[PDB]
Amino acid sequence: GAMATAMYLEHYLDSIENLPCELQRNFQLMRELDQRTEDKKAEIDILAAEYISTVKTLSPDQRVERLQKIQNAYSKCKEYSDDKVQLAMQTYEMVDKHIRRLDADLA
Amino acid sequence: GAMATAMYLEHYLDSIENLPCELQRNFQLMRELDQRTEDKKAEIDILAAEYISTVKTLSPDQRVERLQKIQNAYSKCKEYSDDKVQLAMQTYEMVDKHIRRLDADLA
Repeated sequence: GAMATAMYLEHYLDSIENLPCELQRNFQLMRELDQRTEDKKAEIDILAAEYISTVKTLSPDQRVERLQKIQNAYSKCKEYSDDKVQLAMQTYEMVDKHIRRLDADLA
Repeated sequence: GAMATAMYLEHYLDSIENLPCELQRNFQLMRELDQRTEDKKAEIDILAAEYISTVKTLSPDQRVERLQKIQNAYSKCKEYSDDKVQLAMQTYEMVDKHIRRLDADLA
């Protein structure tokens, strides 16, 4: 999990350049994936606000068109959030499988 | 008003994973139709750009062939845009009825 991952990163301070590539990639991917999510959450807040401020003057066709953008964003945001959970699992399993070799078996 | 709009829009967005199939169909038809439109808009942008960059070297007959090809895309793009408006108005009625059931059960 997260404690083990922290202890793992904190142990590789001695050779951060020699930290596994598979992990360097998964940590960089989660950072990116979180930025995409927060950007979608923000887009959703803006789109929602904009809908609320103008809904009286929007015709049925143009309300639906605005609702597509928010739906599409709201689903892509859920898609990222779900992808983050599955990636965070794999990474914690990758770390626990690493520790079992490094520290439990002792190489 | 605005509070109610925010309320109905949340309830709506918290029900995207499970909408009536009539809506799932119509939103996917719009996703398709929108993709055709954006593809035409892009084709039009390219054809227009191409015309502008080469018009000096094009003969009158060639200039017309290029412009005629732009009219065909520009009209097909309008044809899609018009179909989207009709499909969206039909979907607003679906969205409205769904929200009414949704909120009636939640109440």
